[PDB]
This record gives sequence, structure tokens and C-alpha cells, in this order.
Amino acid sequence: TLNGGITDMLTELANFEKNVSQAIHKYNAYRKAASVIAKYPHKIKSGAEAKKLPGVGTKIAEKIDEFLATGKLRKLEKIRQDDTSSSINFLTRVSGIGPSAARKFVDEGIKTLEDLRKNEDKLNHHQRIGLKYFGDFEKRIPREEMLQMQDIVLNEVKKVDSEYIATVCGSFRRGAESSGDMDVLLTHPSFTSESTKQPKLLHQVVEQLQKVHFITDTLSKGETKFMGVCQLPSKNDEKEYPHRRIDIRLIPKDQYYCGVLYFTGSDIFNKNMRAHALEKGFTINEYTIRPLGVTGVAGEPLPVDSEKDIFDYIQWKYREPKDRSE
DNA sequence: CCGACGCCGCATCAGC
DNA sequence: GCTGATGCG
DNA sequence: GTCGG
Ligand SMILES: Nc1ccn([C@H]2C[C@H](O)[C@@H](COP(=O)(O)OP(=O)(O)OP(=O)(O)O)O2)c(=O)n1
Ligand SMILES: [Mg+2]
Ligand SMILES: [Mg+2]
Ligand code: NA
Repeated sequence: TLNGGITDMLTELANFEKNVSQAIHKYNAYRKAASVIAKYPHKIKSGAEAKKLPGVGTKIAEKIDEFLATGKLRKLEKIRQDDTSSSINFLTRVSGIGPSAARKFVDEGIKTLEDLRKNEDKLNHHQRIGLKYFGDFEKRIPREEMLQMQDIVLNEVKKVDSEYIATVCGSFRRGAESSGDMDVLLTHPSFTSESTKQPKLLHQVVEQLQKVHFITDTLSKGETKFMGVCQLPSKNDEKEYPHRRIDIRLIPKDQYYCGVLYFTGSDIFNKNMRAHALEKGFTINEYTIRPLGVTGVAGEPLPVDSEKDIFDYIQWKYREPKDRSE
């Protein structure tokens, strides 16, 4: 929290460029600068001191000087005053409403939470569920609740078939004291890069977690990725727990280590790592790391038997999950 | 300068 | 129906 | 918005 004022400012600027300007590279520029400053271990005293970090350049340096001198940023104070930008920024907080849909709703005069509740008929299925649980999805999940959720999911998966392996990833696996959601990596030996020997491998899991009333809603669902909603059971007379976002991803078993590296994140860590892979002549996705040829075309999957094997290919010292929260 | 910026699953739609 | 682009996560 | 070549 040494430079929390600066990194908050940059995050608000990034969200502006994404939601309002629809300028995804500016959004990623601000996010990379906020990330490098957040892990900088001194209280920043000038914009020139910050410009020495990679991803902080002239414009952000000038913004850091304005912020340190005055405690404010005029650019943001004006953005905070513009109704259209403010309304667009708000609507994108609903899961399933991105910047395009948010600008379209505002064009049609749908600009508040009351406006969305009134116009449910204009929402697709995902947006409908995101509105339903808007308040709950804003809350963080204490690690102690993630531990009980973990216990439910792993035990219910064992009951379907003892050969499934379920691994909680995301910020939970990086050791966070609270999470935005539950991310679950799933494997089963009948599903590899070579063959799919059983159908419905993810369906069966979803159905079982629905049957015991853990999963309560579905945002999207295919053969390998489920995005939905879940809730801890409460006790007699106790207030219900908040509803929570749950993401489940079935990865070919022989590609576990690429998949667990991806699903552990953080998103900025993955971005930095994948960009560094490119500079080193490889491409990394959640399935494989492959070399790039002279023509820039990905070649065939390199062999991988651990998370560290991937770090080794691109000549990075290994970083434990807890050190990947960028 | 200025091109490149990580990578992909699912939902939806246009065009056929 | 399928294919490809687009939005969203 | 930033940066490497
Ligand atoms: N743009 C993104 C977003 C996510 N992910 C990967 C890394 C994340 O860790 C993982 C799960 O994404 P989440 O949105 O669930 O984020 P986290 O679990 O890291 O954090 P939170 O505590 O906010 O859920 O997916 C990624 O590679 N690129
Ligand atoms: Mg998560
Ligand atoms: Mg998630
Ligand atoms: Na949204």
C-alpha cells in the first residue's frame, strides 16, 4: 500500500480507456504501469523516479507529479463529472455488459440500476444473471469460505468419478486472503490431447454440483468451460452466504501443467510471461508451449512435466504461485 | 518514428 | 444449418 | 500509453 494512491489513480484511468474510450491498449498500458508501481518497494516521491520503471513513460510521469503535488488528477475529476462516462463506467460493472452494450444502453436511456431492473427484457441470459447478483458479485470471498467451497467441490467431484482431479486456482492458489471468485481446473484420464474417450465429462460434474444445490445458475457452458454461480449452504436461522461466481475449466490431462500455470495467473503475470516467451521465441497458451519458426509459425508442442519446465524454456527463474500476484 | 501489444472459450449475429 | 466476425469474460 | 530496434 506504499503507493496505493498512485496505483488507484492509474486503475481508474485504465478502466476509463477500456469502458469509455474503448482503447484496449491504453487500458493495458495503464494496467502495466499500476502493476509495476504496486510492487515497487519505496514510497514514490516524484514522476521522474517513477519514469525509471518499465511501463511508466512521460505522460504517466506527469500525471504522478500532478497527483503528488495536489492529491488529485484533473483528468479524472472531469471524467468523474461527465454523466455519459460515469453511466457507461457503472453499467460495465454488471457481468455480461461490456463497453459496447453499456454505450448502447446509455444511448437508449438505460443509465441506472433501476433502469436495468426495469428493462430486464432487453438483457441476454448472462447479463440477466449478472444483474440478479450484482450486489453479491461485488463482495470479496474470505479465504476461510474458499476453503469450505473447495471441500464441497472436491468431494462432489470424487462422488461422480474417483478419477477426476479438481484443483482450485486463481488468486486462491496464489495464497490470497480473499478472492473475487472460485476458479477450478478439472482433469479426467478419459480426455487427453489424443482422444476424448467419454462424452459429457464437464456436464456430469456440473449436473452433480447442481444436484446438491451448490451451483445455482449458469452464465455460459460448453464442452470445456463452465461459467456460473454457486453458494455455500448456511445453518439453521443463519443469514445466507452471498452468491459467488464459479469458473470451471476442463483441460486435457496430459496438458495439466500449462493449464494450471494459466489458471493460477495473475492476468498481468500471464501477460508479462507470454510476452517474454514471444521475445524468447516461444508461444504459450493454456495447452502447450511451442517454438516459433523462422516464419513466425508456432511449431509442435514441447514436452512439459512441471510448471517449472515452462519457466525453464523461456529462461525465467521459477516463481511460486504466491509470488505471481502482479 | 512506429508497429506491436497474450491467448482463447462460449454466446450472439450477419450472411449464405 | 454452417462459417466467420464480434462482444465478453 | 509505452517501448525496442
Ligand atoms: N485477462 C485474463 C484474465 C484471467 N486470466 C487467467 C489468470 C487468472 O488468475 C485466471 C482466473 O481469472 P480471474 O478473473 O478469476 O482472476 P484471479 O483469480 O487471478 O483473481 P480474482 O481473485 O479477482 O478472481 O485466469 C488470464 O490469463 N487473462
Ligand atoms: Mg478468480
Ligand atoms: Mg474466474
Ligand atoms: Na461487465
